[PDB]
Amino acid sequence: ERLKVMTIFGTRPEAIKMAPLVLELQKHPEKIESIVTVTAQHRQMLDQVLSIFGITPDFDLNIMKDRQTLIDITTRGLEGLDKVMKEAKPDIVLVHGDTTTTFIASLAAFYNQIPVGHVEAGLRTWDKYSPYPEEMNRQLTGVMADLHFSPTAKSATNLQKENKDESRIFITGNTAIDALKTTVKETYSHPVLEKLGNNRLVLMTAHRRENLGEPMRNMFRAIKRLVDKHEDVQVVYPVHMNPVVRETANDILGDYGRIHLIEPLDVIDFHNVAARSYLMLTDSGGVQEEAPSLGVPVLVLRDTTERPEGIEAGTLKLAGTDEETIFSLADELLSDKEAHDKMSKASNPYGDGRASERIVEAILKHFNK
Amino acid sequence: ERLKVMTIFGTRPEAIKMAPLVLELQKHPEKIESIVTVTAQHRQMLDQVLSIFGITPDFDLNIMKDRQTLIDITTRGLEGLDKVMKEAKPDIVLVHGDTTTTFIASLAAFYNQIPVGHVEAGLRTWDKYSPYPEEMNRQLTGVMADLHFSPTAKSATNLQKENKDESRIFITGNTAIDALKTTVKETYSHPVLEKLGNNRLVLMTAHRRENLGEPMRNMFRAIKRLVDKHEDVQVVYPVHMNPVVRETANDILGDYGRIHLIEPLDVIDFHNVAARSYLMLTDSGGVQEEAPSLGVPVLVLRDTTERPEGIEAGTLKLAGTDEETIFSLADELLSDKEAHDKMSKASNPYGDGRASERIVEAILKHFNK
Ligand SMILES: CNS(=O)(=O)c1cnn(-c2ccccc2)c1C
Ligand SMILES: CNS(=O)(=O)c1cnn(-c2ccccc2)c1C
Repeated sequence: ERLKVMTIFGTRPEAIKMAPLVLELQKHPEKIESIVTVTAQHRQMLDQVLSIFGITPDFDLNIMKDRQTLIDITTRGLEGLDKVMKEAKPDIVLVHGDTTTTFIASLAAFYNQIPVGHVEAGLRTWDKYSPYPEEMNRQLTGVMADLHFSPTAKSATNLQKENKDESRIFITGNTAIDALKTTVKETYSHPVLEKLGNNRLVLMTAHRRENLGEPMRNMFRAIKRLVDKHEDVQVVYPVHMNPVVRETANDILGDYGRIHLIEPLDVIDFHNVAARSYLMLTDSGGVQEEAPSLGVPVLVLRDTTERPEGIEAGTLKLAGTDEETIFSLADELLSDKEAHDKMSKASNPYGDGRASERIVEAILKHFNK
Repeated sequence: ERLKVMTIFGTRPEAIKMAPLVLELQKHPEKIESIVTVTAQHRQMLDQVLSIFGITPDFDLNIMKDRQTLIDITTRGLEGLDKVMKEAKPDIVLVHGDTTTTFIASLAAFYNQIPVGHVEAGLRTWDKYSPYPEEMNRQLTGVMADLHFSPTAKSATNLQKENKDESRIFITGNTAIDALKTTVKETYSHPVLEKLGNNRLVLMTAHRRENLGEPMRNMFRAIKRLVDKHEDVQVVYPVHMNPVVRETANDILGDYGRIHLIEPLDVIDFHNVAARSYLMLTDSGGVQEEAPSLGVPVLVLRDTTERPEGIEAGTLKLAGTDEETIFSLADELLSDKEAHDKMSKASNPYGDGRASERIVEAILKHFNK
């Protein structure tokens, strides 16, 4: 008699994070009945991802979060998920991250005396109101969880500090990394990629509120100096621009066709483009965790990092927001094939692409299957 | 402009445990606006206890429990508690113990950024299905609470180990002890006491489910021998009759006129009868923590205890479930005034009647009032 594992997809960014885990569950059809519940409001991108991974949802709930109060989401989500669990009778419910839906998915499981496995567990701020409600959500979910799937030792330590049972805490790595063997296809085309030759690609992303104004100008001025010094380098900046910010770009960069400002990429095209990049400049937390597993050095357009383990492993370097520092560090890595290759080969500490395997193994052990 | 302090009374037993806190809040009318919110379905006795304490609720919600599901109580409760907290806008909400109402009151407060003071905090079995849902409710309430008022070091230590802010963890004692200053009258009449006259009362309490079978039969054989060896003793067992008991009773206890099986007592009657008791035989945690403040030696009808502090202080002794140890220990206390008086004058480690004082002092300091 098969172990019934229900996986919740509660938000769009969970598609990439939970689809690899479902794919791994679907590799044990003899021991495991994989049941997929989607509750996310926005479906186009998620549905795109589930299809790439050959996943068909067993339950679709519409839980609205457009101008909706926590109270309404909490009560209507609790009802909705409780019904799904009374019907499908899972042996375990797997929930991701710090969302209100993960909290109520766990509470509904508890209210049916069904075990919960918490994917991406142990992130702590220790500030109940920052973020709000996310910190409290991950604590609430933490007390209800039977199994904790921590992406890093620090997250596992946080959970140990709360006197959680060590035998129920697993350092798995980050499941998003696991997606890459599915999403990244050797036979992949993009306009931006055609324009690039055997030319070295610098992929740059900045979307942080704090990088508006001078920091963007410093970035653009640094990029100008880089493409002038390195003639075999093209730069890709997928962002959407205000006209006046466009004029600023054009004024600094000119129109010499080796810097491509393009519209923001979907996750799939991003993965595939990042995978063919020589260097990355980012202010994104997630790129810091993911892009190194593609063998891409990551320079972080910030003064401080919330990813200390990437720094330590040498997968990441801080570039700050000063023109000089951004130019200095990018130039080092584009000049010295040795120092690029080094960061390119450093092991990603946020995982090795087997987080889903470790989660499934931990579940089978726990249930004596 | 006064600190607005909302105390929640979600159930009839909480009445006794929270009324003294309210009395204490009402002694600071310059600094504190005491708001009392009652959410229980059954109010008769709650109102009785409220009346004795001189407390008038400000808010009355009817959260129906009888034949209601966890989900229904959870959604309706959360809606009604949110509404009342937007209506009153208190600076802090006080909640007791491990009820579902405490949990949802804490969530409603969190969803309005209102601080939670958790009365009777830190009790742990670490088994999420025993008791269900009480263990998880107090764990859930615990992550959401700003101030924790633990009856004992043991419960305070459980919170410390969960990495709670030591500055928010207070060992206050048990507020139920506080209640006795008010509920126990110098003079009191009740059938039990009329029929007692100048006889020594042994007062027995036993849950019927956990003492079902050989235990109760053993307690019956033992109390029978007690009255056989002591002509001046009456045994009173408040129990909800069922021809099971009747047959068990009449079979062992007989009709010699000094063992009375009576209908369960309301808390005020109980306190006032226990306050006139020579000895208590009990399996009640509350009786273990409260009765000793009345100077009553307490024998615990259990082979195992989760209240070791009372054992060590000398206010409690483990009597077991077997006839011979129950008899032997009660017989002793009835046959040796010294042994009785020793247990009777032993200091109650669960509190000194000033728990409410300590709770209010903590609130005031926390708000720098
Ligand atoms: C939406 N703009 S974009 O084209 O720069 C893009 C697409 N996916 N990502 C991304 C990939 C992994 C982790 C976090 C984020 C970015 C930064
Ligand atoms: C319901 N049966 S009864 O009459 O023996 C009774 C009344 N109040 N109590 C009681 C008193 C304090 C703490 C806990 C429980 C009992 C055990």
